[PDB]
Amino acid sequence: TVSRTKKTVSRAYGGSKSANAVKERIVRAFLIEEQKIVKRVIKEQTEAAKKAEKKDAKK
Amino acid sequence: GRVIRNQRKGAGSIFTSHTRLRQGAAKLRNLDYAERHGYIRGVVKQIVHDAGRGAPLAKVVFRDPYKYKLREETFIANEGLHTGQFIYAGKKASLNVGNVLPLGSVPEGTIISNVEERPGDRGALARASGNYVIVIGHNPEDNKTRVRLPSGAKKIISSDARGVIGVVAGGGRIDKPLLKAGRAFHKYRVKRNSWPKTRGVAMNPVDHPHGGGNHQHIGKASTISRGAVSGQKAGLIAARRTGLLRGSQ
Amino acid sequence: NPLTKSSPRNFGIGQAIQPKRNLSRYVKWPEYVRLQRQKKILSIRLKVPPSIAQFQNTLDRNTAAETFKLLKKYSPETAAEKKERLTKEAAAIAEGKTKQEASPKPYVVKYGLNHVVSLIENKKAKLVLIANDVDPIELVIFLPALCKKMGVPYAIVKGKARLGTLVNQKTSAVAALTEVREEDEAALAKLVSTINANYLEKYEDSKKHWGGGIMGQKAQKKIEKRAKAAESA
Amino acid sequence: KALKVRTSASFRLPKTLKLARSPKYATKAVPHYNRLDSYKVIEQPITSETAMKKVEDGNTLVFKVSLKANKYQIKKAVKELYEVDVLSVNTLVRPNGTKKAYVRLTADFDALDIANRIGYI
RNA sequence: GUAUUCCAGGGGGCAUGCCUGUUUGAGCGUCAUU
RNA sequence: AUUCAAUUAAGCGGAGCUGGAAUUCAUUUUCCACGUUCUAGCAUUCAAAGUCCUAUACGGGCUGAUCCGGGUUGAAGACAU
RNA sequence: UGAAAAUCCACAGGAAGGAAUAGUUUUCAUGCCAGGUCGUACUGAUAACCGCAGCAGGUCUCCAAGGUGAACAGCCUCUA
RNA sequence: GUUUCAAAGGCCUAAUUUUCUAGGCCACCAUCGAAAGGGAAUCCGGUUAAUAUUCCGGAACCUGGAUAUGGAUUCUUCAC
Repeated sequence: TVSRTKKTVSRAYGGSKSANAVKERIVRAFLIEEQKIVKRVIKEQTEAAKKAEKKDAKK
Repeated sequence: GRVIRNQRKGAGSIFTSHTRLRQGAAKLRNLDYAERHGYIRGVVKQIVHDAGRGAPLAKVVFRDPYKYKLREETFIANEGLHTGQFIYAGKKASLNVGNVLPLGSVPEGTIISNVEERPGDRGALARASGNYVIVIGHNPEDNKTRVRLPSGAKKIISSDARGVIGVVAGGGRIDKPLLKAGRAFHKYRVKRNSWPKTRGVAMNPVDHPHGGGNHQHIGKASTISRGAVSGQKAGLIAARRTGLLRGSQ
Repeated sequence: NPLTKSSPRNFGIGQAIQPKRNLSRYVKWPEYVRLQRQKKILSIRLKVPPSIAQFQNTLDRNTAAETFKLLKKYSPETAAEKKERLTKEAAAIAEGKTKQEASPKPYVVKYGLNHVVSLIENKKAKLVLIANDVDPIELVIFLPALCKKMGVPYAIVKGKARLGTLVNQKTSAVAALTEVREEDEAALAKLVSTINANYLEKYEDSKKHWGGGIMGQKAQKKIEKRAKAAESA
Repeated sequence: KALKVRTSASFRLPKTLKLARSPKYATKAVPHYNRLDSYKVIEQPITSETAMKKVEDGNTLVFKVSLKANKYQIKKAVKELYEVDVLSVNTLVRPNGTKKAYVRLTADFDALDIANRIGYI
């Protein structure tokens, strides 16, 4: 029977995780998503090129 | 005479385990699809001291493939693990310290612990402090690897059975002497009621076979047969050798 | 088109929660369901004797339909039609006094096991129809051997329920004919000659051969694979 | 043929049409009259020398109450019999094994005037 | 007492095993019909 | 049959795709692989595609997730009990 | 390496629901009604308990002043 | 023996506005066990031959019900 302004602070994860915890996991969540899109860039370029490279072995 | 201490431990009134500060049954994950074929990610969050156990435990968080949920499993920590570390369990999992592999996808001369006797046993062989199982041999016909247990006696185990890589943590526990008797008390205080053991020869002839007589002597041979009965078996049971052994065990 | 976006899920072992599949194969049934399904299998795997094996030789779909078209004629009275007949009886007896010829002579199919066995024993029954799924087989197993000795046409047929439907019953077990009208005698003898080819003529043949000894799917592919590698290497 | 599609690997009891009661004869025959009446709850007015001192000063009249009597029931009983609006009820069980109910009335009704009407004073 | 849901008061009900029937059902255990 | 173990009885056994290829050369002839490994994030109410309609509001069928046998799976076995 | 569960709260998540001639909020300010049942005296010991009894025995706890002195030691006072 | 080789259920919203029917989700499981463990919320002053955090006077607080006034929020909106 207390107001929830006293229970919580106004931020993302609020009254559960600390501010420096939210600091890091935003930086992680962002930076991993940048690395995950490069997994396409490496494979799409190489695996498509592998079909050209493997055909040279037959000729 | 009376029922001897030997005989009356199996009743289980006082002679029972003290499971107050015991964390949980230290076991492996269940089998099937995910770890049969591929592998799964797991994150070690805590490394805990279990009460009355020479082994620091580890609690790893895995996902449920069929639900939006999380199931924690209590692993025995091998010396090398740390909190905030990834673990890889399955057939296709790689060979590192902590990772759980089946015996078939492992080369000869490797080191492991918490090994299953069957597949789906959830652990049995080599769970104590500073112990580890070594893989020797292999077979194509009959999925059955050759394995050496830490006592010395070798054993044939199925190839699909599991084993966590590395030596079990908390090693060199036996090296320090206990000194004062109060240190020994606190060891058995968090296990069973098996300590202050009186010598059977000091007792009366009613309470124990060796007991009785004007001088404290046994009287007859302490080497007792395998084909005996409960009450008689107090001494060396089915002994091949006696006396001081030299070097080779 | 513009604001809409595609999003593939990927169910590659570790990635994503798996979708809803039909797991009808992996359901834990009740104990009574597991009993009746395993009782089917236990009889098939063991070698069944020739006396039990002959009930598998059932009447085919095309021939059977003609038989029950015949036997739905010469069916017994419904409870209302018996009450109709007894009112006619009471009228003629009071004013007339005539039993034995009045309310004609009924032509009707014979049923009941103890009732039918006596007709076969005195060479009276022309056609007989035996059920394939009686609870103890001991009840109905000896009837094929009895009809052989006396030279009576007989035919095993599916559904003890279907024999019950033509006689106002839940289950009948057996159903035989004796008396029949002269108009429908031509069609009856046509069925007997068709029946005797399968059942009565092949009694000495059916007595010899054993049934059973049929393995499950995992056992079949194990034997076929093992036979291929060693012999045809 | 064509099986019922089912996602779960469990098999539970299918809920069925649960039918209600509809008897051919009554078990009781005659419904019983009121077990606890207005007159049966409040039995006697207590006339000890201490109780006279409370009636004058405290504006509170005291009763000997039967066992199996709630403070809801005693509030209803005094309200019905003597036609008075009750403020509060306090109850205790005596050492001899009989319940006693202290009852305080509102400021409108004087406890001394109603006391001389009932019998005692 | 402002009341399908909250509070109190007066009255009537809710155990287990087994039998006979009634109504809903479960199972490619199995039969005929589209 | 009897015995032992595990799960809320999910992915058993065999064929088929695309495989990528295989070298007697593309094959009704076999081997051979299957979507995640710098980081203590995140993953749930079933979406795109085509097909029609509910008259396009809000949503129905077929795919996305292949098909066929309903033996839950693995020991052990005419020994043991 | 020094209990468990009832119980209460917070966050992620976006289900469903809403306006202007009117509508949402009862985790805030005020205001209204109700709160059952049983225990409640006194003793707790050189006299209310157990020990044949008003028996130098035995029986779990809390509060705790001044001076001397290391001191909850011994010896002497105040309140009761 | 107490979760097992059992077909082991009780929690929310409408539909219907006869108050009886429809939506749904979710699922190895009785019940007893502490007046020193856990635990919703009360204090001062007065009064009796003998009772009080329990009666009287004065000032508070919690849980469960009902509910309407003020304030806040709203042209792009669930505050800055």
